[PDB]
Amino acid sequence: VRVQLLLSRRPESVSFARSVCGLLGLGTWPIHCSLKRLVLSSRPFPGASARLPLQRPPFCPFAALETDRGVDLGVAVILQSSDKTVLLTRRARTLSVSPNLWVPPGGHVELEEELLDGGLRELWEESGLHLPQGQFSWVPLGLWESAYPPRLSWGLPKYHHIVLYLLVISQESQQQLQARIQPNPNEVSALMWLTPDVAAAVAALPQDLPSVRARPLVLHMSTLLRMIPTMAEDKERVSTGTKFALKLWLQHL
Ligand code: EMC
Ligand code: EMC
Repeated sequence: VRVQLLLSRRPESVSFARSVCGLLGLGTWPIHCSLKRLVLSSRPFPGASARLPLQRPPFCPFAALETDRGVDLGVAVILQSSDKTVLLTRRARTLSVSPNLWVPPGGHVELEEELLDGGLRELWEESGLHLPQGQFSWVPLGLWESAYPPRLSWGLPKYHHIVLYLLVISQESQQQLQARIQPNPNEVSALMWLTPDVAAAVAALPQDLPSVRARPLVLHMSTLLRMIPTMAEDKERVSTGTKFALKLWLQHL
């Protein structure tokens, strides 16, 4: 699944090297979009279902520079409990493409699947939370242009995504939710729940509560506030897009 821009009134694919953010404008708002092709435009259009914030990290490789590939599309899910807490997942210790990142569960949008289905699935592929009909609302939060490797300091970029974060707001408690959680060891090595105050801190109490059966873990604010390096390194920290997402979640509240 790819990404197109309505700069005129007739859409076009984006060339990979180009900053989507730049073509539409560190951030731009509101951005009108439809996922059905993700379509983006600074201007409204007949198809569009949401007006969203689009941001890039200050270290974006494409904004710096201003081709057998294109601009992929990812989805990631911010799952809020009845208790106003959100789930994060540390990516599996078992390596390859961004290991030990705390990120919300997410990944490639499939091909022909709707957005909520990509989220709700990716949630399930990682946490094994299946959400029962009528026991959750959802709202799209925003759009985040990213790369692997993250920035010029780590290499020229291979991957180029637009990530759409969803907020899935459950009517169930964290107790009730954590109960029926059954993660996949191969995809995630740790799960945690964030309060607003901890999220507020991460986005902008010295320790928060398993690693993976289920060994308990004390994650230290130090870790959760760790910033991104210049020189590559796979150290346990919270990704820059997740920070954008969590900021957005707080705006929502
Ligand atoms: C020039 C605003 Hg991404
Ligand atoms: C499907 C919300 Hg751009």
